[PDB]
Amino acid sequence: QERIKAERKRLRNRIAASKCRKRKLERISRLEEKVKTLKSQNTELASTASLLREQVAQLKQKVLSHV
Amino acid sequence: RNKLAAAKCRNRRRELTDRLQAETDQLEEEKAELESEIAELQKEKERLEFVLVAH
Ligand code: NA
Repeated sequence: QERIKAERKRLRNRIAASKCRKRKLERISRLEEKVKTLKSQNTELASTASLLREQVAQLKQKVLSHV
Repeated sequence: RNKLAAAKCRNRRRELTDRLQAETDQLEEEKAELESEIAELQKEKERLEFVLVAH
């Protein structure tokens, strides 16, 4: 039975490996989702910023027009 | 007494999680700065409007 215990060790190792893969794929999935959300947010913010710049440009223009 | 399994686990194929985590960092910072400049642009907008009605 000196060998069966090594087969047990083998099985434990294959389990550990499997669990590792599952945790890694879950982390990669969360991160991908994160990067997606952040990209959407940064696109909306970038839009807001652009619009605000346009507005400020017009206000400044008018202000100068009344000098 | 199996922490070694976890360590070598988080050492295998690090390129993916590394790239996704770095991109996550760059996007978090890009976001923060965008929010800041939105705040500043809004302040400037308010300032210009006040100046535009007070003279
Ligand atoms: Na201001």
